[PDB]
Amino acid sequence: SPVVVEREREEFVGFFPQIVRDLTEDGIGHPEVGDAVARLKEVLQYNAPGGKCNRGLTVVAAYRELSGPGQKDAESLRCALAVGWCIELFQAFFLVADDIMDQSLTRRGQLCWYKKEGVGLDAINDSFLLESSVYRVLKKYCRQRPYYVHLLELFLQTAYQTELGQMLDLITAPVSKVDLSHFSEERYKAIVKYKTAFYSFYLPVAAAMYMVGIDSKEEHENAKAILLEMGEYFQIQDDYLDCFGDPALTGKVGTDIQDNKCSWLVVQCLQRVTPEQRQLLEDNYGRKEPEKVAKVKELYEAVGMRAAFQQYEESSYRRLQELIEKHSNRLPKEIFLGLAQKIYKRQK
Amino acid sequence: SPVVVEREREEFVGFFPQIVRDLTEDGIGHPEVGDAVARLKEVLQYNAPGGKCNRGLTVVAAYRELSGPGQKDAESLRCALAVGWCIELFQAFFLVADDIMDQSLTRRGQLCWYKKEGVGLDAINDSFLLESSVYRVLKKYCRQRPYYVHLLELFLQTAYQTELGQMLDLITAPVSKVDLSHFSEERYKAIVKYKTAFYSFYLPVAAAMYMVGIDSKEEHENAKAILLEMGEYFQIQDDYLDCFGDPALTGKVGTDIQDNKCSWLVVQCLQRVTPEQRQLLEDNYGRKEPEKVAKVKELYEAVGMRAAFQQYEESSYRRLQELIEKHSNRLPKEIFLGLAQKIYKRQK
Repeated sequence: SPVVVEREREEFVGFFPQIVRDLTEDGIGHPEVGDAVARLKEVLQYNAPGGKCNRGLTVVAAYRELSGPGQKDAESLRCALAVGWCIELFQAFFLVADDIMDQSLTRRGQLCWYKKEGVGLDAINDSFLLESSVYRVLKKYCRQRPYYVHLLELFLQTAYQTELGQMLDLITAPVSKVDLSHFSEERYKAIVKYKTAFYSFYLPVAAAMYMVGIDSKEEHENAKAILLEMGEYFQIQDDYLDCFGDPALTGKVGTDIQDNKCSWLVVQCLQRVTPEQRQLLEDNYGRKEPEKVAKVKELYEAVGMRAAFQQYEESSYRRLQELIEKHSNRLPKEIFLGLAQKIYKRQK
Repeated sequence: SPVVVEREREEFVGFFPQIVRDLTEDGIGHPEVGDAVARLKEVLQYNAPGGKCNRGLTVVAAYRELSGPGQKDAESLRCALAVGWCIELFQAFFLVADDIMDQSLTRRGQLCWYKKEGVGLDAINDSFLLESSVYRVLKKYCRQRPYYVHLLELFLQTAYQTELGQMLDLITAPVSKVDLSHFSEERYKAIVKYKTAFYSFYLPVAAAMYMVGIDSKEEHENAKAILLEMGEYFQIQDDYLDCFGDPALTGKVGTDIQDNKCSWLVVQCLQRVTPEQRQLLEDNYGRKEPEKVAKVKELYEAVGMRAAFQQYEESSYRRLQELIEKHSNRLPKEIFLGLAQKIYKRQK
């Protein structure tokens, strides 16, 4: 219920002051490295607390739906919350580094960190530091737990997978020639998977699983079978709802074609296009100019993307049902249903 | 003997082709992320193999001097070598990121990675990737070892400590006003410790210790008692031997005052200087111009740094002997003697 959902969110949110105290409390005042950590508190507070928390909040909902009454105590719930904030700091480090190699300007409604005065290129070393924080929170809360080295391995691994997709991106979509010869089905897909699906959907629940003992390669692979899918439908949606939706929205609210973004639509346009339009596309798609931009959107609409999306998301929420009823044998199906509910509802 | 020493080095060196095969062999050809890893091989080969290897080679010498005859087999020696290459990749990741936030040009006699064409700002994400490699080599060689989670914790920790000193640096020494009000004794010291001593001296042997079972907080703290010291004398030396030594040398061979580098000498000059010289120092020290540079070196020599260094390194190799005979009770003293030998021999 909203009563419950809302309640859970506020519980997580109000924990961040605690986390900050965990990462810095003692660094501060240390007669050698005190100022360094003194500044860390600021990096922490400036970049970490921000989104809906939907990622870290998934851990909490998952362990809740998975633990038996013998493991729903204060000391165990707080580790649920703390490992939830670890996903959030997992995102904050990638984001900070992301912006810099993008020369971005705004994030979470504020000015990117590196763009801040005094900062700039130091932001790289603070990207390293937030990441160093994912593991110090794990160690504070779970070092004396049978599941520890599992979480440790999960994080250092998903961090490797997102880093891989992050580089598939930095390659595929380069300003230079911009190139539309690369924006293809399997490469777009391959980017959504590593760069996003992994740490966004599998990682959260996967950490809930390891916490209630479930470490079987089979059940974990049954988790990848469907989270890696909602991770797809989520990105497609958060790409379609970009130009083609406005009436109530949030996130990277605005639009971005100024950046040569290998999005769904693009791959879909090139997919079903004529030589003239193809040339038009590789001529108007890729720059901040009211002119060329809207001509790209005219073409997408001229081609038939409003249809392409529907028949897809119309089949997506179906495949998912068949991927659940076929993969949620041990794991409580309610976990995915509840997750899907926050996702499967597009805007035209 | 040179016969032995030399032999050990070649054994380590010739292992890198193996390591590369460990990190990429399978990534290559994978129909989703193949090109990403295909490029990883290049980041690996371009930035990792380079120095004397003196860091990773310390692991090997240490485990050799510490293991009993029951643990000197192929399968155990190769983990010595592999964990040695993990220190090397620990350095390569910090270096790549270092250069970028310094806008450096040359490293290891070649052009910094980011300066390479096509590269540039992608270099950040490749700094993340080399680091992701320190943990995938640990997992390949030590995942089924009682010492594993100890090494894992050691690395994620020293990585946090160097990152802390790295930021003390980026603060203390800023171009802006350059500032000589910061270049002080305890802040210089505090930078050598975290930014360098830790992963350069303690980290290597510390990993040799965990491998032969020695995990006692007391013996480890007796290791920090003296490695953190040679880590000091090493940096002081590699700061003195900069302007004041040439007749046979290696490393950051050249000189660098063009960069406002919080080096030993500077702190030492400001230490014993007159108002005029102080102003001169904060006027001539900090830019690439044959003029001002040599006037800074004239002042250092005018003040008396050639003396300041001697009486120090003259007391250094003494304190060390007293820090050994007082801290090498369980641990074989020969380990530090052998290390000191590659260090304690300055050039005037």
